[PDB]
Amino acid sequence: RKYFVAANWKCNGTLESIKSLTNSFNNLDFDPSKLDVVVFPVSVHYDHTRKLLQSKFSTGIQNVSKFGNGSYTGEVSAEIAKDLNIEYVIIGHFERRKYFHETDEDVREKLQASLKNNLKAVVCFGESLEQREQNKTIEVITKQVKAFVDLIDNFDNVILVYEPLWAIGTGKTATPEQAQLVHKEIRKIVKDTCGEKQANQIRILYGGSVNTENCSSLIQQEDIDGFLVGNASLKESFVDIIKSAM
Amino acid sequence: RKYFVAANWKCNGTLESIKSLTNSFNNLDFDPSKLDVVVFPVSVHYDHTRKLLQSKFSTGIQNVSKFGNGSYTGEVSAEIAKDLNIEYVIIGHFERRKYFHETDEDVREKLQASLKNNLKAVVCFGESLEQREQNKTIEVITKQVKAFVDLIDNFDNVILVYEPLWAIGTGKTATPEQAQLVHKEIRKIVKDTCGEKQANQIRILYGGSVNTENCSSLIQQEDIDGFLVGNASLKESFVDIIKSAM
Repeated sequence: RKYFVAANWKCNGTLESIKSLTNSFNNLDFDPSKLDVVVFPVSVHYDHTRKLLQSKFSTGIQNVSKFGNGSYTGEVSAEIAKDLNIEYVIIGHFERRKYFHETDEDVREKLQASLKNNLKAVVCFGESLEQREQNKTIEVITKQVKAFVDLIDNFDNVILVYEPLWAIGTGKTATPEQAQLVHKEIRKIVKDTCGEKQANQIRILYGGSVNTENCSSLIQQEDIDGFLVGNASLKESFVDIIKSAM
Repeated sequence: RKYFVAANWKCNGTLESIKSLTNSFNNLDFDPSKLDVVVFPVSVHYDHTRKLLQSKFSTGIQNVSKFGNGSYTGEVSAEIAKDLNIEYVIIGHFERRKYFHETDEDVREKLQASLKNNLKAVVCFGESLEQREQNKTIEVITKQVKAFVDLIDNFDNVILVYEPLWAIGTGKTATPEQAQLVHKEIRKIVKDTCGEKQANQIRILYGGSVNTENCSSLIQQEDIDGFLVGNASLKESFVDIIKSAM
């Protein structure tokens, strides 16, 4: 299966910084038919970003509505994204589950809406420290995946992402090996619920803290197909993280 | 006080529909130094819309974050809007209060962030059918306005909007006199908390169902200084609604 490296800029950037950053990314020589590289800018920065980034890179938005077009002030629907030729959408990021109040039900409705409009989706999930310390990681992940897994029609169009919440901000570090065990378990749930062929083609990205020093060890694990990068994707050195997967 | 007519497109539009619409809007000749006309397109359409509309039209976005730049996937901060020269932001729309659990506290935080970054704000509030039937209209409104009016101001930069939630899809209808009775009460609250000179300069818009048939009767009322139009703003005839305020 193809490796997938994504840059989640979150709520950051100005017109100038974005200009300089995309200028550095464009200096990288790679083949877009082998590797998938996607940049996710702030909604109001989309046109500016698409224009500056060469065609080798794909682009997407950080959130999509669970409703369609209509009376929902502040929302961007799947149909609007499709008309704009937007290719990817992030769904279920922990910051949205935490700060805003998105549930597994919201996740499934957003996925259903994206697929219904022929959009590609990157869906996030993961367990917290409290759930981990009491040995419930697998029970939590099974519940989270089971919420939307039956909607997946084309296993090349939905990318899964495991966010180790127990490590994020807690002052703890998730080793590649610890990550690999979870990814292995996730692939097994997809196999048992959907099928072997289906489990073999779907990408499962890391999603924890990735930098230039640990990217190689992570990508080497057999069930880790790439990453959704945060803070490091706002730096010019992000090119070295891409290089680790080619 | 200068009249203020705003078009809230909500979650609607395509690249092509926006092109046709902005074309018809551009036929209208008005003097922006006498009348404020603002359009609020979906975030990913903002650039496309701003370039299509002539400078006499102002533009803005339908929601801003209460947080700043950082790890808030999916959000747009006041600082980012400022860098883009976005002039207005909508805050507190009932759809966001209903479907996205936004509270009075959130409204206060977002207004503070916007004024801090030199953005003009359009703040919405209103009572429901149940609150109205229990004769709680004045008490509810008083509390909602007091949540943010709190010495955070320059009275030309903040526009208040009254949304009669009790008439939005309830089968009930608000008459221009019923709308005027509430606007009068709202202006009094600004008078009791900020002063008469301040109360007399601030705009208060009507955010109920506005169409070509009732616009003139509504704008004629003493304390109604304009509107925040919904579905009617997505039609060519919207210009006739702008003319009623000339």
